[PDB]
Amino acid sequence: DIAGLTPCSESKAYAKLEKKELKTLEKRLKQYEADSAPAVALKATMERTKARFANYAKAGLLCGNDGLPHLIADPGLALKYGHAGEVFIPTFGFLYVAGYIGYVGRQYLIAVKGEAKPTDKEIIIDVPLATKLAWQGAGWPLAAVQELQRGTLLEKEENITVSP
Amino acid sequence: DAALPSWMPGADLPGYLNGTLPGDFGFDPLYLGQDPVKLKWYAQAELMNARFAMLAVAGILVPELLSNIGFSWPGAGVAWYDAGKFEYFAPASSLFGVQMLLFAWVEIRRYQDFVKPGSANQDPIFTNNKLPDGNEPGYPGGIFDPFGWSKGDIKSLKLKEIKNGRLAMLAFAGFIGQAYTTGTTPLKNLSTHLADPWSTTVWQNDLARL
Amino acid sequence: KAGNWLPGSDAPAWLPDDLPGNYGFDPLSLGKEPASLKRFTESEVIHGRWAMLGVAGSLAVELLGYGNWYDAPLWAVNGGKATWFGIEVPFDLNALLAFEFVAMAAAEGQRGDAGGVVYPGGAFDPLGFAKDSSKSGELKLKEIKNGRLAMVAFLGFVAQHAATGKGPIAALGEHLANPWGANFATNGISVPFF
Amino acid sequence: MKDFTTYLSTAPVIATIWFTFTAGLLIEINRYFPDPLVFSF
Amino acid sequence: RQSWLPGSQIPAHLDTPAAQALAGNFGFDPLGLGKDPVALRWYQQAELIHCRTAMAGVAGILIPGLLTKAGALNVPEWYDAGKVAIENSFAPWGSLLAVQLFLCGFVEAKRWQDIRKPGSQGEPGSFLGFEASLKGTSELGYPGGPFDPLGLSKEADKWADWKLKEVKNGRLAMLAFLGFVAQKYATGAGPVDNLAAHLKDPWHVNYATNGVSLP
Ligand code: CLA
Ligand code: CLA
Ligand code: CLA
Ligand SMILES: CC(/C=C/C=C(C)/C=C/[C@@]12O[C@]1(C)C[C@@H](O)CC2(C)C)=C\C=C\C=C(C)\C=C\C=C(C)\C=C\[C@@]12O[C@]1(C)C[C@@H](O)CC2(C)C
Ligand SMILES: CC(/C=C/C=C(C)/C=C/[C@@]12O[C@]1(C)C[C@@H](O)CC2(C)C)=C\C=C\C=C(C)\C=C\C=C(C)\C=C\[C@@]12O[C@]1(C)C[C@@H](O)CC2(C)C
Repeated sequence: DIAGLTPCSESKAYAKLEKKELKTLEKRLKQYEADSAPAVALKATMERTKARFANYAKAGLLCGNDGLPHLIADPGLALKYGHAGEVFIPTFGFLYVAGYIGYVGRQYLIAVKGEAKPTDKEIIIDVPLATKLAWQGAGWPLAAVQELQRGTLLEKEENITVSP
Repeated sequence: DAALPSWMPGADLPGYLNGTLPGDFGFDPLYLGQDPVKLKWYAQAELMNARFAMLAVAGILVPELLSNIGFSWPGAGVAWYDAGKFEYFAPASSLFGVQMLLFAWVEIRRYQDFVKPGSANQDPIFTNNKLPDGNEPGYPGGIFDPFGWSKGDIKSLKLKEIKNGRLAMLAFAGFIGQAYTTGTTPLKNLSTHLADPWSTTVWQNDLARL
Repeated sequence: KAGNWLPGSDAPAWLPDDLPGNYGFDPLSLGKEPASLKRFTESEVIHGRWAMLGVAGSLAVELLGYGNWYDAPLWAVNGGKATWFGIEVPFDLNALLAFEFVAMAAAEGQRGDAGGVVYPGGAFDPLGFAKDSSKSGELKLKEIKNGRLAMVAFLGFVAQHAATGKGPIAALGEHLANPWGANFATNGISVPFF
Repeated sequence: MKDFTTYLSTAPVIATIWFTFTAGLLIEINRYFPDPLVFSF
Repeated sequence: RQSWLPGSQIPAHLDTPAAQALAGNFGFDPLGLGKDPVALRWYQQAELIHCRTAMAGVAGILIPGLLTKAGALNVPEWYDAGKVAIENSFAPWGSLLAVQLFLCGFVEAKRWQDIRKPGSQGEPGSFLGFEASLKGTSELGYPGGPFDPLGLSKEADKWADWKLKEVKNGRLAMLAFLGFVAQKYATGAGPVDNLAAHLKDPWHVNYATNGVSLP
């Protein structure tokens, strides 16, 4: 109960929706022989379904009046009430990989600018240079702040403009 | 790397163990003493571990020798690994504090002669007594040689000291490992190995303990 | 010089030989620069002065039998009625706290930021000892010696009361009573195992 | 086959190998770790 | 030059004379993290302080751990010594951490300013005569002065020996703490208890008999 909400292990619409999905799977299962190949896949779907409900109720997700889990996207209401794995932990688990790709592509461009003709190594990617920059880009925030402290991250007004 | 006596007669020797250090035979297969600034420290450390181990073996065997012969001591028959539990005129904390102050004097006096030789041969309070100049670290002389030795044939005496000392260091490691496995007196281990020398090797005690 | 503090060791270049209390003892090179040495030669003497007064006050209470140095500022909690030579003092905590904050600052700030003097001749020698002719450095050496011993004594007071909870005389009597069971090792603090 | 490896290093071939790699990594993850809505432990 | 892999091309920024004369250089940077020389200068400080705090922490784990399993101490587990010793405590943890962050931040910001400019804290008038011994040595990361009381730096021989002994014991202690955390997570016992469990049955009680090397 952060903003009119309720834990999903407490709310009854969540359990009613679990029983609704298991009821649809059960009346779907009632047509087949108990050991046939469709019935095995239907019971495996039931097992994945029940494991999904158990692990959404276990992590302390907040349900609403609809019986559906919600995501508190504010630190200080996620850190204080234990919901940092909703948004606040994957908002850095994403940005590590985002700045990773943005650093690997940056360094692949800068390490191919100073050649004979760079464009041929942009349609035909130099794979050993690409995999070297793929592995050694693991510490990208480190190298990014060390590049920002120089001023070698930005370029000055050598850039191309029109008519200011 | 000469005609020196060797631990393995025939093999090569690394050369920095020529014979200037007392009682050397080229035994350093791990090549520890390559830097001579480590080798001087290791020579003093072998002297100190050796002299304390010679005192250790003389203070473990001789009380057990006179216990198995039998005198009337307040401590007689008590194990050397059980003499700490034995009570005295003072509890062991005061014993340890007096020890760690007297040796705090003596060891720093010895270390100042290690880092500058010939510079600790004068008393603090009686500034007329001195050790004679020209001594090496590890061998102060003077009052530490009151019986007039080391005035001729000193290399053979240093070799005797280091051989008895290496033997006594092996003996004290034997006292540890041979009181930790069978849990008896190290002289009552010699008693059993002289009772039936074949029916108690280390291997049969190991296999009976296994 | 007059002393070497560890014989055979060399004296540092940044300690003057005419300076009182000199032994060469600076293993940290902590007064290497001359401005820092000039600040510390003034502050060591003042620590020695206030520690000699502190050890005289901490010993005279027990030699006159009025508790110890520790429980003498213990009237401010759980009652009151401070004493001095048995004479009562009708002062609460805040009044004497403000008087110590004010009346000492009028002498401390008058001493300190009016120069850097540490032996002021004149009114502070009423009998007349330091005419700075021949017996200046000898009396300064005795003052430094006695003050260093007093600083060691007060740090011993602090550690002794933190380890045994007794006074100076109250455990000097125990060290004279049981000399081998009433030292710094039989407590379970200073020596951790044995 | 040096020319074949330069063909393998062109833009659409690297694109269709790397996207199958990053597809069949996330697909094996969602097989062995079903339904990750929230960062659990 | 005694590399971490004998057949590898060592990265060229670990073969400069600035980096070959550095403590514990075994040519190990397979991810290129120190390619800028001032990045390497910063990370050398980070390695020294991550390794000195780890040596202090791992000593404070396994010296009382080995002195608990052998008797004559009753120090608890390192993952239990925060639960206990807050009852036997004059303060709660929040005030204690606040005093900790003030006393440690005053140190760490002086170290920050000395790394960003060497000899910064030695300028006169900073402290009350104490600042004169705060220039450090000619190289950063090894201050000395008040931090060398026994005086092991006044040699200029065997000094790289002391550097490399510090760096190797420190890297081993950093691996030991990452150990302590992981061997706590894997089996829930203590580190000396895990050492005894390995030494009583090595070929069956290890990290292949739990759920962390899972196929
Ligand atoms: C409000 C009154 C007042 C004022 C204005 C001063 C002002 C001064 N005193 Mg003074 N003093 C006072 C009261 C006062 N004192 C009282 C009441 C006493 C007796 C207790 C003293 C005892 C005293 C001594 C003994 C000395 C001074 C010194 C000084 C001067 C140095 C200024 C300084 O560094 O500040 C000091 C500011 C502080 C915040 C002090 C910090 C706390 C100290 C270090 C005690 C902590 C001890 C601790 C256990 C050691 C550190 C930890 C260690 C174990 C690692 C300055 C002129 C010194 C001097 O003249 O130097 C040349 C000097 O040697 N005074
Ligand atoms: C931007 C919008 C957005 C967002 C935020 C999400 C978010 C999510 N979707 Mg969704 N989705 C979207 C758009 C979006 N989607 C769209 C447009 C579609 C239609 C195509 C879908 C269709 C869809 C389906 C069908 C499913 C999801 C699922 C999920 C969940 C992800 C679970 C997962 O795969 O974990 C991935 C977790 C990771 C930790 C992956 C990280 C990769 C590794 C571990 C890191 C690298 C390690 C190592 C270094 C790699 C080795 C490198 C190699 C070279 C050696 C998450 C709640 C799944 C779910 O469970 O729903 C809740 C699911 O089944 N979505
Ligand atoms: C000074 C060296 C020395 C001597 C004379 C002894 C003597 C003895 N040990 Mg012993 N021991 C020693 C060192 C020594 N040990 C060391 C260093 C350790 C630690 C590894 C042990 C560990 C040990 C155990 C665990 C056991 C013995 C046992 C024995 C006894 C039976 C012999 C046996 O089974 O072979 C044991 C022989 C060895 C372990 C090899 C010793 C290697 C030495 C250093 C080389 C030989 C020295 C020299 C060339 C000749 C020695 C004679 C000379 C000094 C007069 C016997 C009294 C057993 C016992 O008590 O049963 C009665 C037993 O179970 N010893
Ligand atoms: C110990 C001490 C200083 C110790 C510092 C030392 C050794 C530093 C040595 C070094 O720096 C050098 C020299 C050289 C460096 O290279 C190396 C080291 C080794 C680092 C100061 C004590 C200094 C101690 C002082 C000044 C004590 C004063 C005490 C007073 C005023 C007490 C008053 C009271 O006791 C009464 C009177 C009555 C009670 O009822 C009330 C109270 C208040 C308790
Ligand atoms: C600091 C540290 C631990 C310090 C521990 C402390 C203070 C513990 C204190 C306590 O225990 C006590 C005392 C008592 C307990 O009751 C309480 C706590 C509080 C628990 C560990 C560091 C641990 C640090 C570790 C393990 C770091 C490992 C980093 C590695 C291996 C990186 C390698 C690379 O980066 C390079 C070198 C080059 C790249 O190209 C390639 C890669 C591979 C990326």
